[PDB]
Amino acid sequence: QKTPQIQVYSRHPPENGKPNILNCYVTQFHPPHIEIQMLKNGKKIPKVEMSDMSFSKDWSFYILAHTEFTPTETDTYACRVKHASMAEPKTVYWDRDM
Amino acid sequence: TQVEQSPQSLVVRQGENCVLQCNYSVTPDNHLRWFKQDTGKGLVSLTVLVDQKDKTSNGRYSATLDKDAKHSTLHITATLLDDTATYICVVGDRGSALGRLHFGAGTQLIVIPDIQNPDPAVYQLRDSKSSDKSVCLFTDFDSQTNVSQSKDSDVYITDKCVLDMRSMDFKSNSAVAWSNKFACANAFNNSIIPEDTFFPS
Amino acid sequence: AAVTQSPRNKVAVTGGKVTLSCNQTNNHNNMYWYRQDTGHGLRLIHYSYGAGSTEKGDIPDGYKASRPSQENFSLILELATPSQTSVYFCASGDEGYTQYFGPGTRLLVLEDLRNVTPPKVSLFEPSKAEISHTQKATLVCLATGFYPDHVELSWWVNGKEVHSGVCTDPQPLKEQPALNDSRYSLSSRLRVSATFWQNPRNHFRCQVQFYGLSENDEWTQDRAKPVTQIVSAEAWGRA
Amino acid sequence: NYTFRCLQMSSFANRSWSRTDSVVWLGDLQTHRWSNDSATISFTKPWSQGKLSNQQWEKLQHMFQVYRVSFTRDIQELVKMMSPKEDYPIEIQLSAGCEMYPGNASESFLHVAFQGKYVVRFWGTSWQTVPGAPSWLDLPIKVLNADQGTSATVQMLLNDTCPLFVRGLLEAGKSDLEKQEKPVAWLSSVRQLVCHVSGFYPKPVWVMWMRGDQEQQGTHRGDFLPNADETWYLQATLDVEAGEEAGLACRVKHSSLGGQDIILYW
Ligand SMILES: *[C@@H]1O[C@H](CO[C@@H]2O[C@@H](C)[C@@H](O)[C@@H](O)[C@@H]2O)[C@@H](O[C@@H]2O[C@H](CO)[C@@H](O)[C@H](O)[C@H]2NC(C)=O)[C@H](O)[C@H]1NC(C)=O
Ligand SMILES: *[C@@H]1O[C@H](CO)[C@@H](O)[C@H](O)[C@H]1NC(C)=O
Ligand SMILES: *[C@@H]1O[C@H](CO)[C@@H](O)[C@H](O)[C@H]1NC(C)=O
Ligand code: NA
Ligand code: NA
Ligand code: NA
Ligand code: NA
Ligand code: NA
Ligand code: NA
Ligand code: NA
Repeated sequence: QKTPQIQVYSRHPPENGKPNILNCYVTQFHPPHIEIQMLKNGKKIPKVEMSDMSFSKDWSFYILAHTEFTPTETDTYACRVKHASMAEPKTVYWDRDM
Repeated sequence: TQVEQSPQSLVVRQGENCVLQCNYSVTPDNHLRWFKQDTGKGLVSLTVLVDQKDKTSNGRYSATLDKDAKHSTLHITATLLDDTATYICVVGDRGSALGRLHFGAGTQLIVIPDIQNPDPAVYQLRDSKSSDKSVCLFTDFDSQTNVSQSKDSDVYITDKCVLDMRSMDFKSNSAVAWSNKFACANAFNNSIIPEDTFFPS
Repeated sequence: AAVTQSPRNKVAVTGGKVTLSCNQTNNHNNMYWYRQDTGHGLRLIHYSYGAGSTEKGDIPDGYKASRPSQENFSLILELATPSQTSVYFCASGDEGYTQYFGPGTRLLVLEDLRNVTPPKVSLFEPSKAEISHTQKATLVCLATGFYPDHVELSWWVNGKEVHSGVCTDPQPLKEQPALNDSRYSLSSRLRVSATFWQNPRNHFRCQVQFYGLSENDEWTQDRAKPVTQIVSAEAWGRA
Repeated sequence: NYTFRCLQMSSFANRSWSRTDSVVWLGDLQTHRWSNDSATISFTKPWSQGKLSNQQWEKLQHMFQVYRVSFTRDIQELVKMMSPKEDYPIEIQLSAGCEMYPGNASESFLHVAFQGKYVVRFWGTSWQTVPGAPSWLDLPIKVLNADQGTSATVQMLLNDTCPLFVRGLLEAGKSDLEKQEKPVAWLSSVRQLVCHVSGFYPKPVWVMWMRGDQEQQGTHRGDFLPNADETWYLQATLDVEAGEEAGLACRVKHSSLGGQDIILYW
């Protein structure tokens, strides 16, 4: 029962005020049952598209979540993952650099 | 049901051919088996068909399978008296022990025997222990004759039945009648027995 | 590859415990129990993939299964009911798709046993008229006064069962068709050559195996306990 | 030199609940999906039917429809057969397809994993366990190998149908398989500098920090990460002393640029 790695990154270069897409890439987990949320300011974003789940050469699973967003000076963005392999949800914040 | 057989039942004369149908919706369909079940007995496998378009034979029995149409037929050439039985179609949904069998309800075949030389007679038979008790044996009548059930309920009359003396290649119909509160001349009056029936003594 | 079932025939009472057994000496892992009821194909009740495994089939309710060993698979009716009147078939198999069927078990579950009664058997000797008119000799056997209708009639000549020249009524007739728990009668014929009947070293016997009460069934009436038994009648040939 | 992969994932939570989902990849492009919720396989490209006629496709899909339902009952039945040796929850994965080589050559494969471990393959004319597999699988293998109709069907799928189908897909999907999409890059820091590179296809790419013409051997490439539009993302980090950032550039090479490398100076 392996722990999910989470990476958060933007599709285009981030400019404040400019529309973009934010990606949450969740990898290296099993079993495949998983709950993924993308958060703006700790609140759940409604229109989140999910890729079909697949798996790597090592048989571990992966999936890509993405959503439209516009970065600003103040707003935080994050990806929250619940999995049976963790006691509590794991949240990684978008760095603003990525 | 997933396996349908036709006809439900049929009556044929000895020597005639007949065809039995099996249509199914079972998916997938690995193979189809035909079973013969005599009255009160077990299941005797006649053939198993395994290919998409298949044909098999086993003496007087032959069969086809078409998996596209989900249809099988069993053919019986030149029916004998021993073919009187129930014929059952079964579809196996795997080529392994993981499969489930899907049984049809069966077709009842009756084969009427071909009595060459009738010699219709009514005999009296006596008990081996207590000599003054008896039965009446209507025998040797051809398969045109119907033996009607008993009018008086103190008289008992069985339905006809055919025996086959194997080593002599001989077959014969008979029915038995008896009573306590009666003679063999009056025993089969309510049946349409032949005009030439032998009543001895 | 052979499979046996015991008992082959059983009369039981509502609320009784009935255990149908299947034995199998093929070292097959897999065993399967079906019931056959007229108007339906065989339906799977329970099955087993090895010692200790028991799995529900399509119609498991009212039955418990038991696989104590590789050889034996049992079907247990803890509280038997009339709806479990049927013919039960067992089968075995290895990893292949073929199931090898046993000969079947006939079960009748009655509401009550008060009318159960074994047959009287009588053997009727050939007519001399038949002998002169045909050179054949027909013996008739009569089983009467029995209930229920689970009987097996067979003919034995000099201690060996005969099939050639035999025919037995396909169904027992009712002695009082008005009455619902009516006793039954059954007839059979054995036709032989006149010279075979005329030979006095030939011993003829009609046998009726009747299925009724077991040793452990309660019997409250005055008359003899109507147990499962054989009743036969008997005669020698003569010139 | 392309690999075609049908990836199946099946979860059996208890004896009455299961789902099976599939995705299909030609290289790193998704060609099909088959959700448990759908009765039919979905095309995710215009060219996903390949060069198969509509009748050939319908026949093939139908065989898979039978397989998914049949697979599902076989696993549940195999669990009963081994009980109590193994029980639910159970995960089964299949990876199947073929790699296409130049000429008319291919290798087909069909590998099966149980609770995340590769345990079974189809090879030649039969199923077999692979090194490291538990011995209890010999009974399932024995049972699966008794099914001759499945053996013959799988042999035909692996030997003939798969390479034929994939040849057609390669022809039909050429202009997507050979697409060129330009990377765009940008810079940032946390001292650790980061060169972000995003939007490129195909996967091969070269990313290095530079001081003029000196390649900085401290450059660390992260993993290739996917974007939603079937392009790739990659980042290259360099760890440095604060106040040493002047003079550093990130240089990116990719086939889509036609020789015109991206150079971003700090
Ligand atoms: C199908 O091809 C195999 C050989 O190909 C290998 O196995 C495939 C399933 C796939 O994984 C390929 O990439 C492999 O190269 C044939 O298997 C041989 O069959 C013969 C006789 O039937 C037997 O003696 C050999 O031992 C088998 N070879 C091996 C390596 O095990 C198979 O017969 C082919 N079937 C059809 C129907 O074409
Ligand atoms: C089986 O598993 C599902 C999914 O985990 C669960 O919701 C369901 O309650 C379970 N059902 C039974 C009958 O145990
Ligand atoms: C998956 O599909 C099967 C067959 O269509 C269905 O019976 C089953 O309920 C589905 N499973 C889930 C978890 O939705
Ligand atoms: Na029929
Ligand atoms: Na006679
Ligand atoms: Na039935
Ligand atoms: Na009885
Ligand atoms: Na199954
Ligand atoms: Na797995
Ligand atoms: Na072994």
